[PDB]
Amino acid sequence: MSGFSTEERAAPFSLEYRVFLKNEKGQYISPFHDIPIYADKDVFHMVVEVPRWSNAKMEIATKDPLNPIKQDVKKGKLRYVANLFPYKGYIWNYGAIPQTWEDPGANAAIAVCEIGSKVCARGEIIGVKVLGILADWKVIAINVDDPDAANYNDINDVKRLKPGYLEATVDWFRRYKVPEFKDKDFAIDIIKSTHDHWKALVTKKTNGKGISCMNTTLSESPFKCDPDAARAIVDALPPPCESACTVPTDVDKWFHHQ
Repeated sequence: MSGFSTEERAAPFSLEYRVFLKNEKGQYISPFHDIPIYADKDVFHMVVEVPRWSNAKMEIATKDPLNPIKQDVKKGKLRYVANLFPYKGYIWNYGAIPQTWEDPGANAAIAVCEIGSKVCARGEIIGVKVLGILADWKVIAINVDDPDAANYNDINDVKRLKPGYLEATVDWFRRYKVPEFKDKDFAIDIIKSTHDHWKALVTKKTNGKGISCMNTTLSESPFKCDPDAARAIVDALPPPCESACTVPTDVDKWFHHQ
């Protein structure tokens, strides 16, 4: 049902690896700017950057042309989040709501923790029902196609039907760099504000702070570029490669809290 797909260049977990998005006509688009914020009435789009229980720290490249998903790097080394006991990797499908900007502000699209049972793929586009927000801002949402989605309509339903998950969400974000929740309407207000900031970004009303705003579908954006011309950004990179690189065994360490 998603009218989107990915084009993966170079092997996963290499320095060259990039994940580009494509619309239903096979045109390369930016997941940051070209995917509409809404998938349908009361349903937001979510770009999945990291599947639940994975470790590779991948995210929309805010400064690169067409903003592909790529892995974070510090000091020439590819980055992976730690396993914080008792968790394995990211405890939720994690990603961003497109066409939002936390104007500096984290200088990126607003982040979403998506709590449903399906493990989504990197670069998968889904629809989510917003349930709340943790304060930078972490939206709490559920895949609208979850078999149980109708039971979740505000933040207290998470407490009711997924006990412990909110406390673990806070615990994870708290311990994360060591090597409270507002409700649906509040969350939607915050999201709509970040969408307005994004509008100012892509119409060049405000300084972009190095964000790459090139897009291929926004007719009212001066950054819109010709789709065929923009295909060269992807075609110039190494071709898709099926064999992923090995993850360093170091990544499997559990970190315990004293």
